[PDB]
Amino acid sequence: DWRVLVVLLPVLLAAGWAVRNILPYAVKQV
Amino acid sequence: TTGERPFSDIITSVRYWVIHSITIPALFIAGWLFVSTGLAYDVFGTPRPDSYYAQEQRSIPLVTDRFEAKQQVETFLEQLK
Amino acid sequence: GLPWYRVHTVLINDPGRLIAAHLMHTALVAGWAGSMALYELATFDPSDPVLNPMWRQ
Amino acid sequence: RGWFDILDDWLKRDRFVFVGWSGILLFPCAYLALGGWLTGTTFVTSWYTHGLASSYLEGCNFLTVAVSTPANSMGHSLLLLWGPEAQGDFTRWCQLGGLWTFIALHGAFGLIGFMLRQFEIARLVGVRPYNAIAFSAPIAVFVSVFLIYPLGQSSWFFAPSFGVAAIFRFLLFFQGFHNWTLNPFHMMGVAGVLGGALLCAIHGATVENTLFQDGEGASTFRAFNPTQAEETYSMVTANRFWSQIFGIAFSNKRWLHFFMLFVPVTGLWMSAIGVVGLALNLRSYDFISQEIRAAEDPEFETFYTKNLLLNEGIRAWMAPQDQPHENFVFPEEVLPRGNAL
Amino acid sequence: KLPEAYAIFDPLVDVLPVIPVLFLALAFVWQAAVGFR
Amino acid sequence: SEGGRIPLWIVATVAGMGVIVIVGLFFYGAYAGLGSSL
Amino acid sequence: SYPIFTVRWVAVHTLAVPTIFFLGAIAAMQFIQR
Amino acid sequence: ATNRDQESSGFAWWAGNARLINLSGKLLGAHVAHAGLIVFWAGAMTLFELAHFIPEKPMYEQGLILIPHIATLGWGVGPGGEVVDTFPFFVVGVVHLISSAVLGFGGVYHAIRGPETLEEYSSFFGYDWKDKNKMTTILGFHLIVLGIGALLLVAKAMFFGGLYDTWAPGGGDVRVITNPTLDPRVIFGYLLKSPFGGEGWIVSVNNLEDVVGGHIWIGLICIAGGIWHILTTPFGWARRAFIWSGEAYLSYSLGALSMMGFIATCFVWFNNTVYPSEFYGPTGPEASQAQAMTFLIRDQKLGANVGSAQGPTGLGKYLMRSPTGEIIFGGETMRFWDFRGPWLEPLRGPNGLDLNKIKNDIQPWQERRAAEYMTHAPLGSLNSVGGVATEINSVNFVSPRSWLATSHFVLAFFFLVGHLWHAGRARAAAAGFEKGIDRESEPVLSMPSLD
Amino acid sequence: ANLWERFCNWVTSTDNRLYVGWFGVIMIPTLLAATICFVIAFIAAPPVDIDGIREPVSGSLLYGNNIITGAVVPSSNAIGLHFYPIWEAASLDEWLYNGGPYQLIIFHFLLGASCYMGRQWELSYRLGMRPWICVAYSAPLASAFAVFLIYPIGQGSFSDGMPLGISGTFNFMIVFQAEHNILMHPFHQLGVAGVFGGALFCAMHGSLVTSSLIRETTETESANYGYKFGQEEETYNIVAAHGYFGRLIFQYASFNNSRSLHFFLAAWPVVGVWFAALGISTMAFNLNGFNFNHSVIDAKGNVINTWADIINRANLGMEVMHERNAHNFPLDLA
Ligand code: CLA
Ligand code: CLA
Ligand code: CLA
Ligand code: CLA
Ligand code: CLA
Ligand SMILES: CC1=C(/C=C/C(C)=C/C=C/C(C)=C/C=C/C=C(C)/C=C/C=C(C)/C=C/C2=C(C)CCCC2(C)C)C(C)(C)CCC1
Ligand SMILES: CC1=C(/C=C/C(C)=C/C=C/C(C)=C/C=C/C=C(C)/C=C/C=C(C)/C=C/C2=C(C)CCCC2(C)C)C(C)(C)CCC1
Ligand SMILES: CC1=C(/C=C/C(C)=C/C=C/C(C)=C/C=C/C=C(C)/C=C/C=C(C)/C=C/C2=C(C)CCCC2(C)C)C(C)(C)CCC1
Ligand SMILES: CC1=C(/C=C/C(C)=C/C=C/C(C)=C/C=C/C=C(C)/C=C/C=C(C)/C=C/C2=C(C)CCCC2(C)C)C(C)(C)CCC1
Ligand code: OEX
Ligand SMILES: [Ca+2]
Ligand SMILES: [Ca+2]
Ligand SMILES: [Cl-]
Ligand SMILES: [Cl-]
Ligand SMILES: [Fe+2]
Ligand SMILES: [Mg+2]
Repeated sequence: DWRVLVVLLPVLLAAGWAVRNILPYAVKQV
Repeated sequence: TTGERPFSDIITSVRYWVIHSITIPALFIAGWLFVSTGLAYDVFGTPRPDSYYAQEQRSIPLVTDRFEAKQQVETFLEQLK
Repeated sequence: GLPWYRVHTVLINDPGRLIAAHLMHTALVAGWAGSMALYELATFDPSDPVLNPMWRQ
Repeated sequence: RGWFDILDDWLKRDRFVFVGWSGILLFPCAYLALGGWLTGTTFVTSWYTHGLASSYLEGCNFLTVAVSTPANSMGHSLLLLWGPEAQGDFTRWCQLGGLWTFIALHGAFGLIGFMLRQFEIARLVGVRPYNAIAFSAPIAVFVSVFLIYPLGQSSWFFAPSFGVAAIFRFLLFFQGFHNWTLNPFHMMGVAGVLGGALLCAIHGATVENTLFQDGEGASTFRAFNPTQAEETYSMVTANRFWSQIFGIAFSNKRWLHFFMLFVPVTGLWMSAIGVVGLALNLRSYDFISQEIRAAEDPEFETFYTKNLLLNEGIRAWMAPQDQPHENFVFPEEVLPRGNAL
Repeated sequence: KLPEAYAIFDPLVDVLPVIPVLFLALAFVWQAAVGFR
Repeated sequence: SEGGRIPLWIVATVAGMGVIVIVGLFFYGAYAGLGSSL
Repeated sequence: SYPIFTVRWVAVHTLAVPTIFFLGAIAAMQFIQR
Repeated sequence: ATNRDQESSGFAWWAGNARLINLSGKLLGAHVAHAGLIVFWAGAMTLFELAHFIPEKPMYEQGLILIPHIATLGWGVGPGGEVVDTFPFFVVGVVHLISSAVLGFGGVYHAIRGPETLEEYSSFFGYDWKDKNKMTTILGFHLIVLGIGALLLVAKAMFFGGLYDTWAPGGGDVRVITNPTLDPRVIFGYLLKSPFGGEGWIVSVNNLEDVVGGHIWIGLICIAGGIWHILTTPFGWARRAFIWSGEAYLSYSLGALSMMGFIATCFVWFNNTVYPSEFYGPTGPEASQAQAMTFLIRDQKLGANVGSAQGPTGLGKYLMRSPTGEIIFGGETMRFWDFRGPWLEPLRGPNGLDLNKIKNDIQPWQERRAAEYMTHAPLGSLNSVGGVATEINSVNFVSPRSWLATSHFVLAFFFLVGHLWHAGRARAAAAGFEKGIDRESEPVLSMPSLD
Repeated sequence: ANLWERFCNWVTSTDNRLYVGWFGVIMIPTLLAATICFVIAFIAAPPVDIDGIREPVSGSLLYGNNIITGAVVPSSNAIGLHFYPIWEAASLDEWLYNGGPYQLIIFHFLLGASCYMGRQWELSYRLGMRPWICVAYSAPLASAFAVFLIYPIGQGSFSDGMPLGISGTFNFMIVFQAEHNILMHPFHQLGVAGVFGGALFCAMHGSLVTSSLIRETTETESANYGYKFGQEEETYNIVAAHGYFGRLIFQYASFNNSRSLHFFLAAWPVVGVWFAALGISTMAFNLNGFNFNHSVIDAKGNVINTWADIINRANLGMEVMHERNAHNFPLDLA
């Protein structure tokens, strides 16, 4: 189903973005 | 205090807004598309404005059997041609 | 003194008297059962189980 | 200090949101009941259970959205997603009203979890568990209205549906069909809730208006210290004031606050008992003497008989759309109506 | 309708009556800026 | 980045205006399309 | 000095994420026509 | 920044305006600026109404409350209240809007740039709340101003076009008032009427002569009183009876405004003279009556004898008696037999509704009017769905009478609440315990026990 | 001291078992009159023609009522908003047939209660208290005014005011739902949040304070004996109660300020009930609850019912049945 990818692409791009930005502090914490 | 950072700190931090000025709109748009693509209708089984009745029918497709309810709803749906 | 809603707490550390009060409760319940059966017997009409069974009465 | 006690250690950490052992039940169930309700009222219909639109997706607003009860044909089915009705189909499940039982059940276990939370936290902090105890009234109301009441009736259909308008309809149905306002247990509930509101109001107002001057501020909130030993308002002045105003007054603070617990809690419990009655149609519907008199005497009229005429109208005019499984067809000529209207 | 010449300002005119309410809201923004001292 | 950079009063104002915008949109929707009775 | 991914963080996001998505959805719904 | 935090002022931010109490310049600013807000809403709301205005629909089908006020003064309307020229509306709106800029300007100036206190600046504009003389002087000024206003209404009515008169012979129309009622018997007679049914106190005024004459009386009385308070200072009994402080005065005015609000509610709900039904739509009584009239007309056209038709209760179906015998409309509208309106009065004789007049004299315009008023009763939903609460969506209508009545009841109420609040506080503060009870001097502790 | 001075001193005396005061001067006779007339009427009043259609409704005990069905019945629809004192009737028999007791009672009561509020101000002043208890009392009073005076004025008859009785009260609520859809009115909704909320917070406050009472007693005695009237020390640990509640929700959702807290306890139910009263008072002028009847429509134009439409059906039942002989024309316009 293409609409699930179309709709949940914004979500996964948000999560990817924030993972990218918070990665060093997350590694430092873990 | 209980150890967590103050919210006053977080929501006034530049970083918070760099992240969330992406993440918040991204979500909003995801929900938007969830409706506009029509996906919502099909996920929750909700009638579109043209799928409540067939063209000349005026009888509500009320579920009347407990165990073959599913087949009832499927039949009600097929009845929209 | 003990508030009215606490008078029975005196049984908490008196097993004998607690047993006595439970005996009295059980007596009252048995007495209820007997009495109730007697009343029902003094009022029950056994002449028609078809259209006047016990649950109608 | 094995795994159990380490786990206990972590569950009871003094963090921003306390978790506790009770959190394990509480948070998933509360979250799923709230999520269920938001999901349903945003996206899910009631076409196939009630012949009603019930979501934002369909054009309803905040007042008219609801997660509606299942079709009467469902009976008292748990209506589990994996059950014999939905058979794992999420969409069909939504269409059959699975969300109702989802929300009711997760909600009930959530209320359990929350009261357990009240116990757990009270035990950790070292206070008496009167808050939990007080919360038993919300529990009685929820269980009697959402669980016992429909379990007495034909099906979950006649449970309240989760929504504003839907609840309003529940009220009106209980008037028309049960004459619920005539019920002395409801009446005690009303006394408990209104007396509760009164006590809330009068106690707050009294404390605020018998305050000691403890600061120089004309805005007098800062003149209080959470650690201070002294009463912040004068119980003696308060006592004389109400004694002279109303005739009687509180003189014991502990009694005052216990009473404040007792009135609304008791009220809600009585209301609960009444609803348990209504589950079996065990109504306080009529006064038999009233009916004998009025049936023999066509000039005898009271507000009691007036309200029953209102009920009769409610029943006849709402039943066919409100109870679609019954397939009521009431021809115009049989509808009860006054002159002209 | 307004005289034809002022037709251009029709959207502006639709918004003006709500402007007083804005002042109330402004009082709060202002207070937030001085920390509700 | 450091906390306190963006003033809390601006954040509150912007957030508030956003709330007013979205509820504004919903009330607009009471008169348009679905639920409008038209 | 401060942690980022706490219990509080979780709770907050389990509520906040679905909320913004839902408001996007409802926003969209305002332009649906029969 | 004098007095702009709680530590210095005593008042928290949410009671912030109480920091203005003895800062006369800034307080002047708040007041002039507020006046600016009011004038602003008047002008803007007027232009908004005018933009949304279709002259061939009744005003009351279009959610208008200010244009009706302008029309009542005779501006912009002709016979029957037909809109003949919108330009006066435009003028009224524009000029209010322009004026609000001036007022807002002075307001903002005095508020955040001008002298914070005025007493060191001008002994004339400065004032002490405790200064009974100056207080009565300012009161005096403003009484003269008010009197002048009332006289402006008189002047409009008598020398500059006149007013709209729904009772004008031949049909409603703008009419010049040439013989205002000056007899104090009539004018204050109104003041001594019961507020109850069939009486209606001052709300009962039903002719423009009494209105103009009333406003003449009020103008003179206000200018007189104003001068009087300029030239005098309160008497002994007055001094002993009142609390003399800013908050006390505010409380008095709040009580008064509450009172006026309730009065205005009843006025717009019952009176159809200064609120012509042509502009505001029918009153409730009016519309209920109108229904009775409508069906009397229908059924009589069908051949019914409405004088002798007996209803189910035994009361007449169309016509019955009032408790004092007058012939009145039947059904529930029996409660509304005190209603009077230009479309019904031609059917009224000395004993009430006249059966001969009803049989022979009902004009088509009367039928029309009754149908209109019956079908525009002031019933409707919060989302402006017209009709009884069970009506289906279709008619977008809530009567201006409802809007005005409900709004002003709310405001009158909250203003009564405000009067209790500020009155009680003024008493306590003047007596010195508004901040609470002195622990070392608790008065009850010095009192003999009740028992 | 002269006689009037003495009299004033007694009237305003802080030492009377029950405070009289100047509001009391008006309060005592009016409330006595309303009380006495109410009791006698409730026991022994004949049937009343409430709707002015010669269809007398029986309210009193002696005429076939019990506590639940009984009422003092509102005055006749024929009277409308006319002032109907005893001396306007030809006889007491007429007075009674037309429901004079009702007007006497609600006028005397409304005056009396307004004075009760004023008297709360007055005593607060005499005792050196802050003055706003009466403002709290303004809310139930306003409600009383709404259902006894304002709604009748709006609707043009005291025959539509609330009946003085239990079942009559229910009659009033049902007809009100039918004609105003009050349930769908946001002010009634705020009123409900006011009383549900007040109940909630009453139980919450009561339970928190009780839960944190300081130990001063043995298990064989009431914990209440641990408090002594007038003691200067607070009788409960507010830090403990705050620790509890704060942890129950989260810290900043709890009150650490007792003054702030009690102010909330006053303001929530008072404001809510204020809106309930304003609801009745504005529905008095037929500005009704939200009407979403037939608001959802499918692509052809078929009506798709919502819960609002079912509410509307119920309202219809009430509408067509209420006062079944009083309407001759198709629209119920008051
Ligand atoms: C009609 C509503 C109204 C008005 C006219 C006022 C007026 C005032 N308030 Mg009050 N206040 C209000 C509502 C109002 N307030 C509300 C709703 C709250 C709760 C949020 C408060 C809480 C409050 C507190 C806590 C305090 C005041 C204070 C003041 C005074 C000084 C303000 C100042 O100098 O700040 C300076 C503000 C600025 C420098 C920003 C600019 C403000 C201007 C007026 C904006 C102009 C906008 C306008 C469109 C310009 C048009 C110009 C055009 C004509 C050319 C002033 C007289 C203060 C006081 O009493 O001091 C003695 C004070 O301490 N207010
Ligand atoms: C002429 C009218 C008038 C005037 C000049 C005053 C003046 C004053 N009042 Mg009073 N008051 C009034 C009417 C008035 N009041 C009314 C009608 C009520 C009944 C509600 C009150 C109840 C009241 C209380 C309980 C208190 C005061 C207080 C005060 C003082 C501080 C006010 C302040 O700074 O608030 C700042 C302004 C705000 C905090 C904003 C209020 C927000 C309101 C409730 C919102 C209303 C909603 C709006 C109408 C519609 C929604 C709009 C929204 C969607 C944007 C000041 C002297 C305080 C005092 O005692 O001083 C000694 C105080 O504690 N007043
Ligand atoms: C409405 C109440 C009001 C009051 C009591 C004051 C009082 C004052 N003003 Mg302020 N001011 C106001 C409104 C007010 N003003 C308005 C609306 C504006 C915008 C124009 C200003 C702009 C303003 C400025 C720029 C200054 C003042 C100054 C002053 C002070 C000197 C006054 C003087 O000597 O003038 C002398 C009086 C005259 C020369 C005659 C005035 C003729 C009037 C305007 C004709 C119209 C009369 C009629 C009744 C108006 C009806 C208006 C109504 C329909 C709304 C004095 C304390 C001065 C000050 O504070 O110095 C530190 C100063 O510099 N005012
Ligand atoms: C803005 C309007 C206003 C205000 C606030 C004042 C204020 C004042 N006036 Mg003034 N006055 C005014 C306009 C005003 N006046 C006008 C227009 C005139 C010309 C008629 C006067 C003629 C006047 C005179 C001759 C006197 C005053 C006096 C006073 C002072 C005491 C009055 C008092 O105690 O009233 C309270 C009222 C009473 C105590 C009267 C009896 C109380 C009963 C119960 C009133 C019941 C009325 C009822 C509720 C209303 C319903 C309607 C009714 C018609 C049936 C006070 C400062 C006195 C003073 O001290 O002068 C220096 C004084 O001797 N005034
Ligand atoms: C005198 C007061 C008043 C009255 C009777 C009216 C009446 C009307 N207005 Mg107007 N208007 C007003 C003031 C008033 N307005 C104000 C202050 C503004 C600026 C916001 C406007 C701007 C305006 C516009 C832009 C429009 C109208 C329109 C209308 C019409 C439709 C009303 C409607 O649907 O409302 C809907 C009802 C509500 C929104 C409910 C409001 C409930 C309030 C908020 C409760 C407040 C309670 C209390 C004050 C709070 C105190 C708190 C407490 C603790 C103390 C109606 C004739 C419309 C029209 O048809 O014009 C032709 C239209 O388009 N008005
Ligand atoms: C001694 C002796 C003897 C004898 C004995 C006897 C004789 C006994 C009896 C007994 C009895 C005879 C008992 C009874 C009992 C009863 C009861 C115990 C009851 C109770 C009741 C109740 C509790 C109820 C309640 C209620 C009511 C009232 C109303 C409704 C609700 C209810 C149900 C709750 C002999 C010889 C044998 C031998 C030995 C010796
Ligand atoms: C069911 C289910 C589930 C779950 C899900 C979930 C969990 C969800 C969630 C969801 C969510 C979580 C959602 C949310 C949403 C939100 C929203 C939608 C909001 C809105 C808001 C608003 C609208 C606001 C309003 C307001 C108010 C309230 C007040 C103030 C003002 C205002 C107006 C702003 C699962 C999968 C397990 C399984 C299946 C079933
Ligand atoms: C003090 C204060 C305050 C307040 C303020 C105020 C309240 C102000 C006001 C102000 C004002 C009150 C202003 C006004 C303005 C106005 C204007 C600026 C206007 C202009 C106009 C125009 C420009 C017009 C135009 C036109 C024409 C001419 C024609 C027609 C059309 C049109 C419209 C286009 C606050 C609270 C913030 C806070 C701080 C303190
Ligand atoms: C315009 C007009 C008119 C007329 C009007 C008039 C002429 C009016 C007058 C009015 C008046 C002439 C008013 C008066 C008022 C008064 C008052 C409102 C009073 C108040 C008082 C007080 C408030 C006091 C109190 C007190 C007491 C009682 C005791 C001691 C303490 C004190 C002082 C606090 C008419 C209708 C013809 C027509 C229409 C138009
Ligand atoms: O009177 Mn008692 O209820 Ca107020 O609507 Mn109309 O009228 Mn009767 O009908 Mn519905
Ligand atoms: Ca289409
Ligand atoms: Ca003077
Ligand atoms: Cl009728
Ligand atoms: Cl009825
Ligand atoms: Fe307390
Ligand atoms: Mg829409």
